[PDB]
Amino acid sequence: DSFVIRGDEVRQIAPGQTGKIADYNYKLPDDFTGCVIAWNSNNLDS
Amino acid sequence: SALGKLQDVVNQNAQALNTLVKQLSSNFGAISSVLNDILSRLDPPEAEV
Repeated sequence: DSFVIRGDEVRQIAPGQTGKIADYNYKLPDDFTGCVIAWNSNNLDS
Repeated sequence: SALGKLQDVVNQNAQALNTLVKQLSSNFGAISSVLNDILSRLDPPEAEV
């Protein structure tokens, strides 16, 4: 699952988190088994 | 007390059942003994704990 997010609240991609992204955009289940990978893309997207 | 051998059976069964009910008021370390009261304020990921 690939998407672009901003550092503020980017931590919300995790099991059992609350906020605009976790509640309205992308919510992971409580028993999620996998990895979350992130990197700064300022040179490409800004 | 002449009939104590028969009265003691009633008293022991009532006392064991009474203690069994009273154990529901204990917390065992949880924030509250009422399951609905903890479930209504804490989020699922911690409410399960």
